Order: sequence, then C-alpha cells, then structure tokens
Amino acid sequence: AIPAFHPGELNVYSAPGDVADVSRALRLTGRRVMLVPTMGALHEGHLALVRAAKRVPGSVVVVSIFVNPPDDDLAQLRAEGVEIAFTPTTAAMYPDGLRTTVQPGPLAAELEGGPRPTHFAGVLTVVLKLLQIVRPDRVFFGEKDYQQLVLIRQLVADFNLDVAVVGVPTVREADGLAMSSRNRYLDPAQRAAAVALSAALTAAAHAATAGAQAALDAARAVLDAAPGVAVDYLELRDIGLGPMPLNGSGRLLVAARLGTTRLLDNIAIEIG
Amino acid sequence: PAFHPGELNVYSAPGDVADVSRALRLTGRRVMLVPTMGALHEGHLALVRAAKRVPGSVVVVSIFVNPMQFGAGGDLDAYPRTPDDDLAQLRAEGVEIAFTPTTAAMYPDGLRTTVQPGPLAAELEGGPRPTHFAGVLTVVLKLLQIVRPDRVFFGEKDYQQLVLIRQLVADFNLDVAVVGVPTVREADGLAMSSRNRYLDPAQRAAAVALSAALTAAAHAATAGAQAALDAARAVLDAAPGVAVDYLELRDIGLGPMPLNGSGRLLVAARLGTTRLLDNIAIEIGT
Ligand SMILES: Nc1ncnc2c1ncn2[C@@H]1O[C@H](COP(=O)(O)OP(=O)(O)OP(=O)(O)O)[C@@H](O)[C@H]1O
Ligand SMILES: Nc1ncnc2c1ncn2[C@@H]1O[C@H](COP(=O)(O)OP(=O)(O)OP(=O)(O)O)[C@@H](O)[C@H]1O
Ligand SMILES: CN(C)S(=O)(=O)c1ccsc1
Ligand SMILES: CN(C)S(=O)(=O)c1ccsc1
Ligand SMILES: CN(C)S(=O)(=O)c1ccsc1
Ligand SMILES: [Mg+2]
Ligand SMILES: [Mg+2]
Repeated sequence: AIPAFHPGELNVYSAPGDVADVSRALRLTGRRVMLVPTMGALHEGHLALVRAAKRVPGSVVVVSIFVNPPDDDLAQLRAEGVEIAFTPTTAAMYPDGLRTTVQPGPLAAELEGGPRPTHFAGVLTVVLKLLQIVRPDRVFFGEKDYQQLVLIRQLVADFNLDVAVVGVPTVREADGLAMSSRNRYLDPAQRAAAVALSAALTAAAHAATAGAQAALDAARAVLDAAPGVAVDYLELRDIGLGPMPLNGSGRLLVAARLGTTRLLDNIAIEIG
Repeated sequence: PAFHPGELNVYSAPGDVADVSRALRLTGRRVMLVPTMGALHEGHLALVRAAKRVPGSVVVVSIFVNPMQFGAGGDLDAYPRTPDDDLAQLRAEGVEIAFTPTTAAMYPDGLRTTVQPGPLAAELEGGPRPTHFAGVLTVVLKLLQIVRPDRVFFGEKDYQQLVLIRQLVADFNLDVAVVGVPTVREADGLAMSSRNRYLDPAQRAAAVALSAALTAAAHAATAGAQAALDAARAVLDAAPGVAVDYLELRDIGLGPMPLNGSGRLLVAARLGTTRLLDNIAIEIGT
C-alpha cells in the first residue's frame, strides 16, 4: 500500500522506500517528477532550482534535504508550493555504512578536488542514490558549483542514467556576489572584497572579444585590486572542463579564500 | 525501433533496447535481465528458464565481454566468443530479446566514472585481481540502467560476484530484485562453466574433486567447521594435478561477520592453466 500523499500540500518523507513508493505512484498517474537535491539551510539560490522545476508542466517537485556525514526550510518549501520533501537520516542513507561508492573520473581530482580529493566521490555517491530512490524525470543543480554539475553530467552519461540534468544559472546578490550559505561568515571587509570574484569573471567575459589571454588578464587585474583575497585558482576551460579550445565556448572558474571562508564562482566565456 | 513478439529480437544499440524495454514495461510486461558474456551453456539456460517462468515476463539476455573486468595481459583476448550458437540457443528457449552492445557503445568515454565496490572485492577472487569486481559491477550497473529490469538473474556458482551485486543493488538503492540461481552441474558434480572447455580429458577427470570436496565438507559439517574443512582438503589433496588457490569457509554474506550455523564454502583451483571455482551452502552441526 502506497504511503499517504496529499496533492497541493507539503508532504514530508524520511524513509527512502516511502518517497520511492510515492514517486512511482505519482509518475504512474502522469506527473513528471522533478528532483532538487539540497543540504537544507534554504536561500534564494536554492529556490531558483525549485522555481525552475515547478514550471515544467505536470511537475511534482521533490526537494531532498541531506547533509553528507529545518522547520524554516520546510516553511520555505510550503510557501513555494513544493509537494514533497525528502529528509532522510544518515542511517537511512547509509544503513550498511560506506560500502559500494562511485569513483569519479580524473576531473574530480582537479580544481575543487585539489583541497578536497574525495569530495566528489562523496557527492556522486549520494546523487546516484537520490536518483535511484526518487527516479525523477529531471534533476536540477545550480551552475554555481559548475564542476559538480559537469561531474553529474558525466555520472549520468557514464552509467546510462535515464534522467535529464538541468543546470540553473547562479543567483546573485545585488552587487554580483554568488549567493551561498557561507557568505554569512564574511565580515564587512571580507564581504566588500568578495565582490571581486564576480566582478573579475564578468570583466573577463566582456574582455573575451579581445581573446582568451585578455579575458584572463582582465580577471586577474580585478582580483589583484582586492585585499585579503587569496586566489586558489583562476582557470579557463571548455564547457566540459577539458582544455580550453582556441576559440568558441568555454567556462572561466575562480576559487579564493577570504579569512577562513572559501568562495567559488564561474562564468560562461565566448572566445573572440 | 521494431519488436516482433514471440521471436528473438537482437539489439546492439543501448538506446534501442532501453526504448523497447520501457515500452514493454509500460504495457505491463515484467522485464527480466540475464547478463552473460556469451558462450552459453546449460548453466546460463537455467538462468533463462528461471526468468521465463516469472508470469508476464519478457526476457532480455545480454551478451557482452569487457575491456574492464579483465586485467591484462592477456585474458580478454582468451575469452570463448561464439555469438552464433548463442542466439540459436536463445531462439530455442523462446527468449525475445538479446542485447549485444559494442565496446564503443558501452565505453564511449573509456573508463571515466566507475563503481568502487566495498572491501569484499579485494578478497577471494579479487585478491590477485584487485580491479576485477569494479569492472564487473560497473558493467552490471550500466546494464541495469539501460534495461531497467524488474529482476536480474545471476548464478550461485560465482557466489562472490552474486554477493557483490546484492551489495551494489542495496548500496545504490537500485529498484531491481536480484535472483540467485542454483549452480547447474554435470552428472558427476562438476559445475558447468565456459572455462571447462580448456580441460583436457585427464584434467576433466581430476576436476570432479572440487565438487566432491565441497559435498564431502557439507556432509562432514555435522561434526563441525574443522571437520568439514579437513574433509574438503583431504579430497582436494587426493586429486592429481589440482592446485588449490583458496578453500575458505565464510559467513553467507562473505562479510565482516564470524561464521555461526550457516556458511558458504568456496574453492578455487587450477588444473594446468584453467582456474575453476565452485562453492556450496554449509550448515554447521545440523
Ligand atoms: N546562488 C546559487 N545559485 C544557483 N544555485 C545554487 C546557489 N547556491 C547553491 N545552489 C545550488 O543549490 C543546490 C544545493 O546546494 P547546497 O545545498 O550546498 O548549498 P550552497 O549555497 O552551495 O551552500 P554552501 O555555501 O554551504 O556550499 C546545488 O545544486 C547548488 O549548486
Ligand atoms: N553452472 C552454472 N549454474 C548456474 N549459473 C551459472 C553457471 N555457470 C555460470 N553461471 C552464471 O551465468 C552468468 C553468466 O556467466 P559467464 O557468461 O561468466 O559464464 P561462465 O560459464 O562463468 O564462463 P567462464 O567459465 O568463462 O567464467 C553468471 O551469472 C554466472 O554465475
Ligand atoms: C549535490 N548535493 C546538493 S546532494 O543532495 O546530492 C548531497 C551531496 C552530498 S550531501 C547532499
Ligand atoms: C576593500 N574591498 C571592498 S575593495 O573595495 O578594496 C575591492 C573589492 C574588489 S576589488 C577591490
Ligand atoms: C556479470 N556479467 C555476466 S555482466 O554481463 O554484467 C558482464 C560483466 C563484465 S562483462 C559482462
Ligand atoms: Mg555548495
Ligand atoms: Mg564466470
């Protein structure tokens, strides 16, 4: 017997089998299941994934909230008209502990995989589990974590997963700072300097009519004008994060530490 | 693309079989998957027959040999490859779908994202071949995603592989039932295996000791674990030209749990260059 589901209300499930049963039952009645994976502490950047999933016709939106090893989140989801929240415990997700896992390809060792070399094996493992529990038609990730998003597209391709991955543009504060729960830690001087990441990327994207080296030098000049911004990398790559082609489309990515807080941003770049 | 029911439909492209499987499920057939490396014998046919008997079933048998569960030199080029006979046998069994993908369609990006099995993959068969089961589980996960069966069928013969596939299914929340099928044996007890063709007549005679050792241990086991193991060892020791790689009695999940009342006894041995495996359920003090 299918667990209880009330159309038009926020239905909260903690057991993986429950959300699985509901989602199978809902898909059979002709709803298209949209999955929006999060770690809770919801802000406007997360709600833009939610809004994107909501506008697919016939959608029922599943928002998962899970931290790799609350009332207000759920209120935000209600206010958004989300009908399902999936809130599993660690034990529900890892009942046999850490056993079979996904091993990413070599892209996971680069860029964010520098400081955190097993970070993405962990992310891909839980993404794959969520896809299998929920079996959505489409799954939504923010472009803010671009390398994560490209890794998910590789997971999907490589394991023949039948789900469409939708990347959602980065939501920004008024001065361009990419929204993130970490921003709250920045003191005023760090918060003022943090604008340099987005300002450097946008400067680079306009300078790119003059070519790839003009785009990189414009970005570096902007970051060089900020105090207390320790750049960990600034790299222009093609859109799948391979090496940047001579011309055409790419992606410019930056990560920097301001005090103890690490910030990331990236932007589409059209070369020449 | 096309699906002619009651006939064998062969697809090579993953998209084709995924499309047909999905259409079939939607019309309410239940999809059964039997993964093979081809070279089909009666052991594979027991899997097929178990799949066939699930009411409403449509049976997909896949045939695919890696470049990932093999680990050089060496072996990958050594695998028996008769696709011909295989399809004929499947037609005979009334299978409706054979899935025979190319290496290119399975690995268009080489080895990029893969499955990392848990620590069981480093033991037993994995001892000398510590990448072998990452190869197997990566293909089985892809087959499960392409075909999305209701049930997938594996033989008990490759018991460690069966356990690993159950771990993969649990650990990734895969929505498929794994059905283990009992080992099919020649009349003298020898477990059927495509590798048995590499035994010359003397080695074929000697190879009965694996199954004789195991069944002797299963009966001996009223006298305890040590008696069962020594009975198996004695039989294997009496066998000319059988060289034992391992003989081990484990818990049923092969797992990090001590042995209690129920066990599996596993053996691997070389007869010249041919490596043979077998295993049996063991009840201690029963
Ligand atoms: N500003 C943003 N715009 C678009 N998507 C975002 C934004 N911030 C987070 N996301 C997306 O939300 C999903 C959940 O992200 P997660 O729950 O880590 O939050 P986060 O803001 O990146 O928090 P943290 O600062 O702790 O890293 C991911 O797909 C992520 O890329
Ligand atoms: N004798 C048997 N009884 C039941 N199942 C079997 C038997 N032999 C193989 N199988 C199963 O058939 C499936 C396909 O196996 P595969 O194509 O490796 O054949 P194989 O006979 O084991 O070949 P090889 O001898 O080359 O290892 C696996 O699930 C395997 O456990
Ligand atoms: C990508 N994440 C937001 S996720 O829900 O799949 C996750 C990853 C590690 S914890 C939660
Ligand atoms: C102090 N920072 C606000 S800053 O104005 O000096 C800065 C920010 C990005 S470049 C210079
Ligand atoms: C377990 N196999 C028979 S499979 O079809 O998943 C496979 C694995 C490596 S080659 C074929
Ligand atoms: Mg984040
Ligand atoms: Mg085999």
